[PDB]
Parts: sequence; C-alpha cells; structure tokens
Amino acid sequence: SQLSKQYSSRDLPSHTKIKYRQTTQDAPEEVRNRDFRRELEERERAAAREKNFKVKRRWDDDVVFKNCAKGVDDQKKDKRFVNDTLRSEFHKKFMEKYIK
Amino acid sequence: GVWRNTEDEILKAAVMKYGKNQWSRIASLLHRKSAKQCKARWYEWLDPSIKKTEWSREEEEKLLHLAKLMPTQWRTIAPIIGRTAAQCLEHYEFLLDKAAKAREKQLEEARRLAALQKRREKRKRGVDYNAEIPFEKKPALGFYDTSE
Amino acid sequence: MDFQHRPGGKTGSGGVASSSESNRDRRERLRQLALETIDINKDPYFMKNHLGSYECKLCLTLHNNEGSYLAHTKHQTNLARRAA
Amino acid sequence: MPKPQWHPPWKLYRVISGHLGWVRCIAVEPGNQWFVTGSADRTIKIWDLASGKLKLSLTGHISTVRGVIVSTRSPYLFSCGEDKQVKCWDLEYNKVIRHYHGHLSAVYGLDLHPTIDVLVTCSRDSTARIWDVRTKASVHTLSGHTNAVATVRCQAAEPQIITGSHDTTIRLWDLVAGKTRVTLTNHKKSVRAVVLHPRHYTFASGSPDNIKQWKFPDGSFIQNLSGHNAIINTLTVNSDGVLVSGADNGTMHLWDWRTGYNFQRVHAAVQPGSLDSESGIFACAFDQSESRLLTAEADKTIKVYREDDTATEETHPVSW
Amino acid sequence: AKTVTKQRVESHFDLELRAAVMHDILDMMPEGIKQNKARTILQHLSEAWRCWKANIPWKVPGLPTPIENMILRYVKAKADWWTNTAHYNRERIRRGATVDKTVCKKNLGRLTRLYLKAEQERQHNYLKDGPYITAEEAVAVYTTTVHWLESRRFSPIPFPPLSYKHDTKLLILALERLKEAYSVKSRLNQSQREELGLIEQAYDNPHEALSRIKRHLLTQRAFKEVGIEFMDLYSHLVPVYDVEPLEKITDAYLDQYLWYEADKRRLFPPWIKPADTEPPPLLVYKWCQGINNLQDVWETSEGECNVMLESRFEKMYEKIDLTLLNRLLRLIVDHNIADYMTAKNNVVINYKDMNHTNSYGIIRGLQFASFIVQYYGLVMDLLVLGLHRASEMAGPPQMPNDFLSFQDIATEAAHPIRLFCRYIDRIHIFFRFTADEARDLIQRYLTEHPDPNNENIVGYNNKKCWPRDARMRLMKHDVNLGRAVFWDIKNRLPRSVTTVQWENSFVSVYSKDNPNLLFNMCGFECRILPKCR
Amino acid sequence: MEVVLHEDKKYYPTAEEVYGPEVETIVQEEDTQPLTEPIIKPVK
Amino acid sequence: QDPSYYLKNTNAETRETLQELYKEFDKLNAAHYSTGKVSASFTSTAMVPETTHEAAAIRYQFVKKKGYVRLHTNKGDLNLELHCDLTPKTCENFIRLCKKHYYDGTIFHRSIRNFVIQGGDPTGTGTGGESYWGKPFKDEFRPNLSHTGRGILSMANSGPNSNRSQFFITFRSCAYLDKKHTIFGRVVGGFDVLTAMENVESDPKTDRPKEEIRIDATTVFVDPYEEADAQIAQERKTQLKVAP
Amino acid sequence: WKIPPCISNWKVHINENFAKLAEALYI
Ligand SMILES: [Zn+2]
Repeated sequence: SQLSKQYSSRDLPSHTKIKYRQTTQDAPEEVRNRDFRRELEERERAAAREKNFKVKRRWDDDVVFKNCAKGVDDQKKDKRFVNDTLRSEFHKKFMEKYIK
Repeated sequence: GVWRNTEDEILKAAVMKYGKNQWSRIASLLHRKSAKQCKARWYEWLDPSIKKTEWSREEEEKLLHLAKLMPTQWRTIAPIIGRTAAQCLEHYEFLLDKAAKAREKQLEEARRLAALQKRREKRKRGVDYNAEIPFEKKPALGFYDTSE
Repeated sequence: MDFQHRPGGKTGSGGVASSSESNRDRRERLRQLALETIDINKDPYFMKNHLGSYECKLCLTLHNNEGSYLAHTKHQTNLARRAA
Repeated sequence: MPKPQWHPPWKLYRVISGHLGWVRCIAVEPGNQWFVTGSADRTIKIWDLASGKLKLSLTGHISTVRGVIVSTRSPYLFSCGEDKQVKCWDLEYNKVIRHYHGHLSAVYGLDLHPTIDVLVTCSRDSTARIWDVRTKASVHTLSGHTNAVATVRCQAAEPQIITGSHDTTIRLWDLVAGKTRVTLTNHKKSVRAVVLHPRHYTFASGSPDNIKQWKFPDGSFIQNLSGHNAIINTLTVNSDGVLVSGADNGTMHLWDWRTGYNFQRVHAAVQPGSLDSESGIFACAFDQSESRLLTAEADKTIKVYREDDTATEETHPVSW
Repeated sequence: AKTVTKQRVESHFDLELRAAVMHDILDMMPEGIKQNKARTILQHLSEAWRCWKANIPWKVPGLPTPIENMILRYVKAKADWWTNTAHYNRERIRRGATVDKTVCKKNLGRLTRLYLKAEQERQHNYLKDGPYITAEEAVAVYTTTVHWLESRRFSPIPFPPLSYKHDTKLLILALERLKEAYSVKSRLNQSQREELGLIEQAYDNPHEALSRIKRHLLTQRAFKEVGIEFMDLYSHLVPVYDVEPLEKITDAYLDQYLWYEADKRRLFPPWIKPADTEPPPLLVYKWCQGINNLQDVWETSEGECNVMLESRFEKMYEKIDLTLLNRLLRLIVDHNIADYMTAKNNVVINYKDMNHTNSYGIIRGLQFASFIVQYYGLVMDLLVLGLHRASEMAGPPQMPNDFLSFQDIATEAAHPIRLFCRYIDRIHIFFRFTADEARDLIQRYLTEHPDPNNENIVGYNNKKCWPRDARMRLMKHDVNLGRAVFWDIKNRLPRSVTTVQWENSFVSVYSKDNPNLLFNMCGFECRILPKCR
Repeated sequence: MEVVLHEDKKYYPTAEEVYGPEVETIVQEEDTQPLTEPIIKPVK
Repeated sequence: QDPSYYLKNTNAETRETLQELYKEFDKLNAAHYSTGKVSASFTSTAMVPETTHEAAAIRYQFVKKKGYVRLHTNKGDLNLELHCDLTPKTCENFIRLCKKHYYDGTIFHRSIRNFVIQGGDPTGTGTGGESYWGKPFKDEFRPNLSHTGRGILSMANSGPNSNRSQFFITFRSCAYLDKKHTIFGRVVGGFDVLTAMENVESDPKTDRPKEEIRIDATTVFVDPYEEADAQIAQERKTQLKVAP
Repeated sequence: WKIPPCISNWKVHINENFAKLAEALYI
C-alpha cells in the first residue's frame, strides 16, 4: 500500500542481480538459429541404441511335497506400475514390512 | 446381561432418534448398559431386517449344505442364508435333533423503557442507517426523466 | 511439561455432577424422549396427572415410569373394547 | 469456403509414469534438451525429452503445483502452486532462490514476459499480480474479475496481458497502467484456456461451450470452433497451424487453425490400474521442434504423441 | 496473507479441494437448471470420502454419471494424498526424525484403517477364490498327521469330566493369569472393572463358574465381536485384540486344561520351543553345546560341510484354514472342544466404524491361540523333517529323547539333518554333509537353476555386525551349497500353507574355507570358532 | 484354474495389453543424477 | 499340471481318497444414473474391482398420456380414463383384464352401499382375476390421482402385489383404498349408471350386490398400455431383422 | 440432473471347490 512503515523481514533486499544465460547456457540468439528436429532424431536414435547289503533311499526322498518353488519367478513383475494406492507393490511391501 | 422390554423400547426409540453410528449417545440414556451391549442387542435381536419367520425348505437345504461344507463357522454361513448366527445355529441343532427471540424482544423493550426513563430524567464508530442512506448509489441517467 | 498434550480442562468449570444430578438429568431426558416419541406417534391415550403421572385413558392405567407407558403398546384389546 | 490443408494425424508412442499425483502442468526447456512437470505430489520433476528418463526430482512445495514455466533468457525455473506461494528456482544450484508472496488464495497459473523479465500470476482470489522479478515487488494488481482467474497469457505486442476467468469473461489488460482495456463476454461457461498464435496476431479461448478465435488488439470476434463439448482444460497451437484442445473427460481434438476444421479425435486409454473417471488432460505442450506433443493426463501419466509419417492425403481425406 | 504453515496444512487442502469441486460443478451443469444444489454435491463428496475411510460400499442409487465420476475422481485424489502422507510419516517415525505425539497418533490411526481395508480385501478374496489348500495337499497333511499320531501311540485328550481332579487348580491358575493384567490398581474403566468383578465372582464361587465354563464349551458356537487396536513399537505395529470377559475366562480355562493335558500325554516333541524347561539364553547355550558335542563336527579333511539355516514361516498365522484346522484338531481332542476351538476364531473384528468377519486367518488374541500355533507348527515340522527323521529325533515313545540328544551315534549319522529347533515360527536347522551328498545337491540345484555367470554371490546376504575376517567367506562352492540347501528346504513346504523367503533367512556354511559358523538365535548373534581352525 | 494365491492376485491388465505393442511404457522411480549435479552447467 | 504334481511318497489311504473323490466327481434402456458397482467397488475392498462405468437398465410402461376404456356392463356403457402416469401397473392390469378376457364377461367383484363397486374380476370374490403376468402385479396408489372421490377407478387389492384384474370404481372418498389399491384413474363416463349400480341394494357380508354388474363387453377408446406395447414391439423390431 | 439429498450414516457367493475339499476330508 506503500504508505506504511512496517518492513517485513523477508522483504529485505536479496538477489538484486538477475543472472542471464551465457553462450553455453542456451542464450536465445543461439536458440533462434538452431534446428531442434534433426538433433532430436539422433538423440532418440542414441537412446534406442543404448537401450539394447541294505540299500537306502536318498536323504530328501522321504518327504511329502516336491518342487513347490517351481513357478516362483518375479523378474519383470516388480517393474509393473499400478495407479491404485492400496494395490500397489510399494504399498504391499510397506504393509508386510511395518505390520508384524 | 438381562434385557427388559422397557430397555428394548428405550433402545428402539434411541435408534430411531440418533441413527445408527452413535452408540455412546444411546448408552447415555440406558442405565447399567454399555454402548457395546446396545450395539449387540440391536444387531442381534431388535433390528427390523432380521427375518423372524419360519425356515423354508430351500433355507433348510442351504443351511444343511453349508453346515456340511464349512463346519462351525456360523459368522460366515449366516449372511449367505440371510439369518443371524444364533438362529441358524439353533435351527441346525433342532434339525439334527429331529433327524436323530422473545427474550431478546423483552431485553429490547427493557432497554427502550430505560432509554425513555433516562430521557424523561459515543457512537462506537458505527453507521446510522436511520439518518441517511448507508451507501448511496445514484441510478444511472439516460434519455428520459424530469424528476418528481 | 507438555501443556498442549495435557487432558483438556477449563477454568471456572464446577466439576462433574454427582450420581443424583446425573440420575435426574437422565430421568428428564427419558421423559423428553418419551414425550417426543408420543408426539411423533400422535397417541391421544397419554395423559399427565395433576400429581404428575403417566396415564393411559384408553386402558385407564397409571404408569410409574415412562418406559411403563412405552411398553403399553393389552392395549389393542382395550382399545377395541373402549371403541364401542 | 476454402479447403483446409491436410495435416498428418498423430499417434501415441510412449507413456511415462512415476508421478504419485495428478500431473498438472508441463513446460519445455528452450534448448529442447529436457522438459519439466509439476504434480499434485508436491514435487517438480525434470524429465529427459528423448530417452524419457527421470533426470531430477525437486521438493519444496507444500501443496499441489499448478504451473511451471522455464525462463527463455535466464537460468530460472518459476513454479506456482496451491500453497499461495510462487518460487523462483535457480537451476545453477537446483535451489529456490526467490519467494514471490502476496496472493490471498491458490495460484492457478503463471506466465513470463518474453522481453521485459516481469512475471504475471493469476490466482483464486479473483486477482492477477504483476511482479518484478529481481526485487520481488508486486508492481501491479490486476482486478476486475468477479471469479477465480483460471489462466493468464503474456505477449510482447499490445495488449500484453490476457486473462481468462471463471466468470465467463476474458480481459485484455494494459501493462503500464494496470487497467483493463477490452472485456469479452461471449463465452457461456468458464474460460479455462487461452492460447496465442505465434505469427498471425490472433488468439483463441477455450470454454465448455465453444472455442472462440479472435483478433488482436481490439478482440474482435473471428471464428467459432464448435464441437468438442467437454470441459476444455488446455489449449496449445503448433507453428504449422495445428490447434490441440484437451478436455477434462480425456478426449483430445485436433484442428486446423485457419478453417477451424477438426481432423482428428484421440481418446487415449488409462493407466493399468485406474478408473474410467481418471481420464483427463490437464496440460499439453509442443516441443521446440514442433514434432512431439506432450500431455499431462489425469491418471498420473505423461503421454507423448508423434506425427504419423506413413499417412498420406488420400488415406486420410479431408471431409468437405 | 498468512502462509500455509504445518498446523494449517490439512484443513487448507480440504478447503482447496472443496473449491476445485465447486468449479467443476459450475461448468458441468448445462443451460437452464436454477437449482444448482452444489451443497448437496459437497455433502455427497464428504459422505463418499467417509465411506472410503471405513471401507463401506458407497453407492447413491440415483445420481447423474458425470457427478459420480467427479466425486470418485476427487475422492481418489484425497485418498492418494492421505496414503502418501501416511507412508512418509511412517518413514519419518521409524527413522526417529519426528518427536510428535499428534503425528504418531494420527499415523497409528491411518495405518489401522489401511490394515483393516487390506484385511477385509484378504477375507473377501479367500471367500471368493476358494480355499488355496486344494484337495490332495490337505489329504496328505491329514494322512501324515494320522500316521505320526499312530506312530507315537498318542492317547487323545478327552472332554473335561464332571468331577475333575485338577479343575479347581486350573481355574485358580487361569484366574491368576487374568488378574495379572489388572494389578496396577489404576483408575481403569467400566469394562475393566466388569472383568475384575467377574474374576472375583468366579473366585468366590468356583463350582458355578466351572459349570458355566463347561456349559459354554458344550453349547455355544456363536460369539460376540472382538475389538482391535494397535501398539506402536515405532518400527512395526502389533495387533491387540479385546475379548468379552466371560469368553476370556472360558478360553483361559481351556488354554490351561489343554496345555496340561498335552504336557501330560506328551503331544509336543522336545524340539518345539519355547518349552518351560529353560530360558531362551539357556536355549542358545544348549544349541551351541549340541552343535559342539556332535560326532566329528569340525572335521573338514574329507570335504564335509556344516550348514546352519535360520528362517521363519512368514505369514503362518494368516493362512490357517479353519476347516482343515477343525479336521486336524479332531485328531487330538474331543469334537466339542475342537468345535469350540474352530468357532471361536470365526468372529467379527470391530474397529470404530469397521466390521469384518474373520474367516481365513487365526486370531492371536485368544487365550488358547498358542496351543493352535504350536500344533500347526508341529504339522509343519513333520512336513519339513519327514516322518522317519522326526521319529528318529523323538526316539521311541516308551523312552523319549530330550531336546538335542539321540539314542545312538548311528542314529545321529543316518541323516544329514543333525539338529532341529522351532521357536514358535523361527526355524533353526543344522545339517552335516559329506562331499558326495553336497555335490549331488549342488548338481540338482544347478540343474533346476543354472547360473553360468556366477551371480549367486550378489543376492547372498551376510552378517554385517561382524568384522571382515569374522564374516562368511563367499567362495562359489559354499554359496552354491547354501542356495541348494535353501532351495531343497523351500521345495518341501507347499506355498498354500506357508512359505520361506530368502531375504528374511540366513544360511551359513562351515567348511575348509569358512572357519566361522554364524547364526542368530533369539536376540543373540552367535559366532562359533573351533580351536582346531 | 490351478488357484491363484492372494499374494500374487493379478488385478488389472498389464500396460502392454492396454497400450499395445507400439507404445513404449516407461516406469521411472529415483533420479538418475543427484541434486548436487546442476541442470544447466555453470561456466568455469 | 497333473494332480500328482507336488506329491511324492503318496500314502495308501491318500491314494484311495483321491481315487474315490475323482470317481465321485441396452440402447433405449440407458437410465443415465448407471450401476453402483464402480463406486462401491472403489470405496470398499469387499467386491471385485470394476473400473468401467455401466449404465443401469430401466421398460416401466413407457406409454403416451392416459388411457380410456369403455366397459359396457349391465348398468350400461361407462367410459373410465385411467392415468398411466399415476399408476402404470393399474392401467396395465386393467388393459390386460379387458384384453385377455379377465374382465370381459366377468362378474362384479364387490359393491358397497354408494361407496365402491368392483368389477372386472372373473372370480367375483373381491380381488379375483389375473394380471398380464398371470400372478397379481404390484400395487401402488398415487397422490395426484388417488382412490378417493366419486368414480375413482382403482386396481382393487388388499395391499401391494395383490392387484390383478379387480377394478373398483369408488363413489365416495375413503382412506381405506389409499396405499392398498393401485389407483388407475377416474370414471369419465356413465356416472348415472355407476350411481344406480352403487345405490342398489347390496349384501354387506361379502360387500357385493345381489345382482352382479357383469361387464358384457370391453372397448379400447384409448389404450396407453397397448400403445406402449406397440412402441416396445417397434423398438424390438428395429433390431430384429439382423438379430435372429 | 436431479440430485437426491445425502442420507448420511454419521448424522455373497462361495466358490464350489470348498465343497470338493470338504468331501475329500470326509473321505
Ligand atoms: Zn393402553
């Protein structure tokens, strides 16, 4: 309102100089003459290239169940993302960690 | 743990007044009763959705079938057949046995009487609406009018 | 001490009421609830005595408590007898 | 009635996920190396444009970030949020260096002057504020809107400040006096998006009623782009003349700017575990190469669209 | 304008949420319609969020579809903000970075609501997808239990008779166990005073209490609801159950009677721990001495290797099928007792405004839950060891063995599994292998799981509390042997009942390369080093 | 059927089923560079 | 795969146990408010999570205005207008009684002393006859056109799900037929014949007249239920030539 | 576009394999 004489502590002068972009920091005079299209295709191509007597049994023979850990393979199943915060993998890991 | 019919009528009136989710407010009325006891008494006996009828053939067949499938799990069995756990347990036992304003106006009148008594014997930075227009906005003029 | 986590209390309170004051407040609230349910049900048989007692005029029966009249709903046979 | 020029259609080619809130705004760095998203996760994420890899994540906002812009002539990143605070981040140290403060409610968007280095913010207290960048001083308070100002646009030519608000009005302001100049009341619903053409000295405004193309500087009405009857949240225009209108129901419409002819309707799918009600375009932006379209969909995704080069004119003919 | 500080976060967010919904009303409604009724829509949004918090199905029967889409979308936004705040506050609480009572209490409430949502999901998924036990696995478990009880000449536990000799002593023990918790003589409440009065009434007239207990055991199969709450131990939460005191008295007497009868009839073999004979430090010392007193245990001249495996059963309590539990408990006790045991677990769990019927898991708050846990663990010990090695470990039924002894050296050396112990759900197995058996086991494990690039070192875990010389040396042969042993143990247990995870377990190998044997029993990290090495 | 457990219990289609084979699905958590690494490098 | 997978060293009685067990063993119906399955499945984890909205079904006798039936009984030819908007079930039951001969040729169900006279029921006991579905349809009385006043035509019943064919013209206002008999509409013709039928001597034990007013003929002066059936048949036949 | 008032609360099938399992146990 500029008639008051109350000065806030965060209204003190600070960062009085504006930093401008330098020559290597994408100044607009070098932005204006560039072609972003072609550079975007070799960046995409580089990303795609860098993307790629008595005889006994066996000792474990006298059990009831076998090969129960057969289809147990996570692999890419940890890479799944679900947008449900109760059925996310992170929330399931959180609930099995923090509740005993 | 006994339940008189007077307490049942008071509980029914309290449920019809205070809804469902309030129980401590209900249990404030009932002497020597808890909110958990009131909730159990409502959901066990006094709820109007409890089927207080006789079992059909289909209900008894489903009850015997589900008692054969899941043994002694009546809290799971009972919402499938629509009865409560106690009724279906008792009926299953029976089937096995068979098989075997004015105050402010008065204060204003007293203040007016005191004001007339003081007149017969600041403004607190307010706006007096009876003296002039409070925020005078004149109507817009155009193409007409000769006042009055 | 944790002043913002102490149990809540205000100055000039007066304390909690005794058993008699809570009992008569519960009795007054039970009377209010019974009168509210009577006015909701619109039963004309309810009357208050000059000594202050509940009376069923259709049954002609006095009641000591509010729940005694609340359980008086026999009353259908007495209403059919007093209808004629 | 001239025939519209044939534009090739666009197709989705990558979907980026990782935000834990609604992605509300998308800005592109002027050297086209990376882009940046603000979310309801109270985080601001710098993403690589080509690879799509998450380059950086910055915290510091206390509520939902509503608008993010990158300065073309300074190494600064300006972020506005629902926490009634505007932050100027120095990218040189990746830290907040300035706090623009004085809005009474949530800031719904912001824009930078391309030449003067002055900042304009529009907020929910029915005001826009014009702030000097270095001194953090609110040099003007544009008022006159009766409801919340949904968006603001800024340009070098007269008039400098364009405001669209929720009381069905568009105000063309004057920068030096802080007074309104032109009021446009043609819209029936809330004006949620305005976009300015890069070269034709015209602009368009978006509402759930219609899309309206006008003419600078008097704001004379030019054209009524009809169809796409949903709550349009965003509007961007290609340099080639392609206008993209994104709605709150998830549907996207693509138009020729001149004739106002809708040539493509794109309704993308959602995240794997997601409701059908969580389909909605909050913001969209072209890149500096005008070849990638980046949308901030309401299922916490960034969806990126490319031109389909295999299509030709007889394969996708222009109707009428 | 005031800034949004910490104490002004949450309400302000709700305020902003309200404003957003208001804007989304005012441009969604078409031309005409004078009655906007936006306050009713905001009330519907508040009711939908309150129904989301209590896991109640929210469905307005007549409501326009875009308004419903708007309400569901904004409620999902609020729920995501709520859950991410809960995750961040729990990380800050576990790190100890926050000392705040309101944050701790709010986060405890939020995690209680989240756990009950997940538990109701689990119960509905059990009732919809059927039993996970299949058919032949339960038949094999039942048959193995029948063969084990036939082999031990076990006499089944009868009903408590009308004139029992020790019924008053068991009642006195159960009443002292129940009076243990109320010895502070604090202010209490109504329910604790009711429980203490019930304890005193049963103490004055024990005969009427015993008759009521036996009547409850004979008759009742439907019970009252149980309350749940959580203890915040700042690293994990512990569920605490609240039971009606009459059922608590009956369950305490049943627990005392069942444990006395199982100890008298010798149902539990001595490897089941915690026994009453020793404290757990004495259990650690007895385990170390039983390792040390084996025949030629430290001799590694011919490539003999010792393997110490420590693990848990993970979600053991949550996967006890109640029909299979009733069929298993009918092998031990009278059918009325086992019907009470099964029907006590099928009750309604209540917390504030949530109720759900527990149909799959066991409830650990019961007084007799420890007996069921140790009996199910006996069944799992029979599944792991097999019948022959368990009969060798327990010895003959006429002359039973003690905890870590055998009848003969030849009975010790007949199997690789030398020592075995189960501490409720923790499992500690000590193997001794020759060279040929270890080579055959490694060959079979590499046949099923090939790894040519030797990546088994990377996922392997080690005890970081010890110095580098005291740690396990990670040669290829010992790592492959430990993974082979863990794979062979994990193949024995069907995943429907219980599973053993590699991350929560630890396998240590003693060989010619590793001189130290590392394990962790109770709260004790132990490292055994022979004088020869 | 061979009964799926509650531990797996795959709700929802996967992302390749939803978006088709042409769309590249990227899921990104954690930054590739730390916060001390500055976007737009200073001249020196 | 095979049931003997995850099974080695099978016991005896396990093998005969498994052997014995194996030896033993829509366009116009879119009502715009949708189903409540998505919102309940999102707000609660006790159902299967469904993520796509589905519109709820609705035919509820979509008719055109109010019907009018002319019954030529022994009192004469009286025309009564039944409001399908007040009660579509009562108008549909009256049209089905006049169409499937439940009312044509029927006897008078009841007749009170200038209060109400019921006809169109083939049983004649007060609530006889049949509805369109065979069993008696649901009964509901509207507040705009109730079963009160002179000549109020109502589907006569003792309550809900009991009104099949008994159409009662009430000649006096009474609250007994309110919320028990589905009020179709009002009599628009033959008021003198209905007053002479109600004013005749009647037996009060069965509440019926000595001479039963029997409906000799029925005519559809205006048929809202038949027009709704024709519109439903046209909507069905719009997609029936390619859907056989 | 009619909106009913909010009625505030604060102001089932079985899979068949179950049956098969029970039968197996009895056998
Ligand atoms: Zn009476």
